[PDB]
Amino acid sequence: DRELAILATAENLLEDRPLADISVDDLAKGAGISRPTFYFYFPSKEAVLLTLLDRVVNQADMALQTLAENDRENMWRTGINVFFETFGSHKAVTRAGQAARATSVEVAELWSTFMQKWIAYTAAVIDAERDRGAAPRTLPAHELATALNLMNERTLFASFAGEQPSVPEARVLDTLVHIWVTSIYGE
Amino acid sequence: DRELAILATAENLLEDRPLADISVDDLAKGAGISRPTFYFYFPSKEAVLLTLLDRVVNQADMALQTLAENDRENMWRTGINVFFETFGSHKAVTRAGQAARATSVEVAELWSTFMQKWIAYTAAVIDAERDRGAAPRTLPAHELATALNLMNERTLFASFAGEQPSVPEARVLDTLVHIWVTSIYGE
Ligand SMILES: CCOC(=O)Cc1nc(-c2ccc(C(=O)NCCC(F)(F)F)cc2)cs1
Ligand SMILES: CCOC(=O)Cc1nc(-c2ccc(C(=O)NCCC(F)(F)F)cc2)cs1
Repeated sequence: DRELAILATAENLLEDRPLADISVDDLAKGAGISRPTFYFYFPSKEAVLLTLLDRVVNQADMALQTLAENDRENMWRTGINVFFETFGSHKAVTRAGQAARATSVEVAELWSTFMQKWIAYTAAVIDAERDRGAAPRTLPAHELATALNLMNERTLFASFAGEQPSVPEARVLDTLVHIWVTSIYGE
Repeated sequence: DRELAILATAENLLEDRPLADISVDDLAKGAGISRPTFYFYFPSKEAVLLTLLDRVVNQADMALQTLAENDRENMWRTGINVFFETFGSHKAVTRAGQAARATSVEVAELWSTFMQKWIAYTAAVIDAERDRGAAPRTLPAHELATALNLMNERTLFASFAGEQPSVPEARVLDTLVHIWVTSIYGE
């Protein structure tokens, strides 16, 4: 209600400046409520960022669940694309959420929990490919999955933030798919 | 002289706690000098971290230069190992240096400059392998190099910091070598 207005305001202002340059007053005004009324919905502007991150992460996670319930290069591209499209459609929340991992235990634990879930799912699919005889038994599945997932995190987020260096955003999906498919099917 | 004593003290204390919990007084005492005498060597404790990072980065860079001046899987392992051994022998400087990228323009620009140099060198070697007919013309060399270099940054540093998730430090070199060799030589 007013909660959604606070979240939308925060996402809107995060496109213009860091969380340190947004005050509870900024969020309050944007949602058409007083400052004390803000504190009824959220204990802090940091709790607003945590909720936004939690929604984007859960949106990615549900999209990956949807794929899982329904050629091999395209299978991997469709999974990587969940993360490219989801985080890529919420760049300001991605950037601020990643920056808050340094200062918020709750942001670090949220990120850590979902990365563990996505790595376990990556490993399970590599194992299924190995059991069906399509992928060779090279590295331990979970170790290969961990490095591929951490590559995606750093490479996607560097591209979205226009970092130097970074893969251009128009080339990053193809770049990651090549490295996943060659490292999973290669010996 | 006293400069080396300040640097050693800072590296020693960074193993115990973050830069925010080290004062110019801590560094001063460790080097056997007063606080005003500290300010003769360094403008700030942040300048001390920048100098430590600059030495570790230059040590990696010179070790890679040494390899470059002198089987293909082992060639790649020896290059990746420069970064594993160099940053892995200076874990506290690695952790604090990476954290300071968020708050120091000079740390961000140092990191960015050397990453660009290592990516350009990675691309040049992939191109040489393609020109000699050993590697296939798949992705653009510089884009493949960028993603592999960013994978190494995130995966090495997560392993060194014992992050959850992370590849165990005893498995990370083999993990990265597999992903480099399969993605560079694979189609
Ligand atoms: C039978 C269906 O199989 C598939 O759909 C293919 C599959 N893809 C994944 C997958 C998991 C994580 C990431 C990723 O990018 N992690 C990093 C996330 C982050 F946000 F950090 F970038 C990319 C892909 C698992 S299985
Ligand atoms: C003829 C000689 O060829 C060789 O020696 C093999 C070669 N290896 C590299 C190489 C460059 C960067 C990194 C790396 O890990 N970057 C990331 C650095 C960071 F610190 F971020 F981890 C790893 C390997 C270039 S060419």
